[PDB]
Amino acid sequence: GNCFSKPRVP
Amino acid sequence: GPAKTMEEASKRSYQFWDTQPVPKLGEVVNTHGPVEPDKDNIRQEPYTLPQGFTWDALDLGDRGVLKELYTLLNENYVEDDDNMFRFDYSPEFLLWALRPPGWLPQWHCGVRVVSSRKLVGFISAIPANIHIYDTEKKMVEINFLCVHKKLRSKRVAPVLIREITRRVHLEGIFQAVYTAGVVLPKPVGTCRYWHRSLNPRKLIEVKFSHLSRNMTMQRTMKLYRLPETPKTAGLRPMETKDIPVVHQLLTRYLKQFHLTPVMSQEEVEHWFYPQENIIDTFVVENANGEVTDFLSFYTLPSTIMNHPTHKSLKAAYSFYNVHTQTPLLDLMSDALVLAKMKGFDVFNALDLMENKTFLEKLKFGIGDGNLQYYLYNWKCPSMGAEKVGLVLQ
Ligand SMILES: CC(C)(COP(=O)(O)OP(=O)(O)OC[C@H]1O[C@@H](n2cnc3c(N)ncnc32)[C@H](O)[C@@H]1OP(=O)(O)O)[C@@H](O)C(=O)NCCC(=O)NCCS
Ligand SMILES: *C(=O)CCCCCCCCCCCCC
Ligand SMILES: [Cl-]
Ligand SMILES: [Cl-]
Repeated sequence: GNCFSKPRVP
Repeated sequence: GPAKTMEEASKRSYQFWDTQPVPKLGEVVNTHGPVEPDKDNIRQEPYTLPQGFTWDALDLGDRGVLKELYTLLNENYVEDDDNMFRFDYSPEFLLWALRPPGWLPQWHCGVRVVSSRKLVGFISAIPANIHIYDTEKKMVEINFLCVHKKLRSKRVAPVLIREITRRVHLEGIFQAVYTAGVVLPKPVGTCRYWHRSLNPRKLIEVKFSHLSRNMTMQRTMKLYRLPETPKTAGLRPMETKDIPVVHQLLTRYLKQFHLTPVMSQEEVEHWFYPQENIIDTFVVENANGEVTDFLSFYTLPSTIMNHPTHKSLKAAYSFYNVHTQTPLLDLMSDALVLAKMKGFDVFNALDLMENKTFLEKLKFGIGDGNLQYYLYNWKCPSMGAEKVGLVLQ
């Protein structure tokens, strides 16, 4: 299935 | 269990996947073709579930059954890495993803508790013709693999996989394509999600993104501000009359990639004809009346897990974007403006196809989740993200 991503944090 | 990086995936064994017709991790492949032959005898009986559970094919035309599947996924499907957001596929979206041309009811494969009939597991197949390097193969796309949080780590997922495999074999199909956020034997390509803030105030407030600590909130909103209307001449929503040229544009544009769908005109209508809150497609009709480009994105909101009654995170996902006369940079800039206008909070795109040419320029930030692509029973060389030309839901 699809995957949930969110902005990488430094 | 789940490994998220190929480094950590190398340091483990796959009790189930080692038994399957896929290449081994770290096996470098230079051939092209099936791992095992087409089967001329297929197991007629369903695989055995743990005591107390039973198979059920889900008829999604039954409103009550569709709601049961919506609820299973809304409560138990994919979460972000920090368990802060969970996909909230709508029932109408699920109909779009699960009843394309050629869908079969037996390929909506549910697991229910015997005594209560509660839906506690699911996996699905839909048919797709897939171009992989120099071969076109009838395959299925596998999606929505889901086991209830209360049923986890009980080895139910291998049974779901074997059962949908059996049910696809019965129809004479022996290859599949699928994606996953985890690393398994063996990715044919590895893609990365990127994210373009559209409503940064809300994204920061729900902790989807973070203020750079050297930037004020005021400055962040100016950074991400977009025009109120698109700039490309002749942009308009796709209409029924555009179905053939959209099919023509897509087919010719996808030739340059190594893993792509091969869509009939009826499939193009299904996947691109606009449906509010599901799929948006805009075409560029120029001064001669000719449609030369199109952009598309689908709607996939997410529950905010720590605040459940609050409004979901509204995300648009880049779908297929075809350019022949409008520069792709301009097309995608207009995609952002349209997503903003339609109320989306963030615009997501993978680094596949030509997307790396615009991601950084249009202020996408890199995400924390990889999307691995896989083929079942088809051993071929892996490819870089920019040769992947297939987007699933
Ligand atoms: C993914 C999910 C169905 C796995 O069920 P589980 O109870 O956690 O794992 P199980 O004990 O049933 O089976 C583990 C086997 O399934 C494999 N597996 C785990 N996740 C997988 C996935 N997304 N896709 C394919 N195989 C997977 C594991 O590698 C393991 O096989 P192995 O022995 O070769 O390593 C379940 O965790 C779930 O519903 N998660 C939320 C939704 C989700 O992520 N769906 C898949 C999106 S790609
Ligand atoms: C996302 O939900 C994908 C989960 C994929 C599970 C593995 C599927 C393996 C292929 C099964 C069908 C084989 C048909 C010949
Ligand atoms: Cl159905
Ligand atoms: Cl390889």
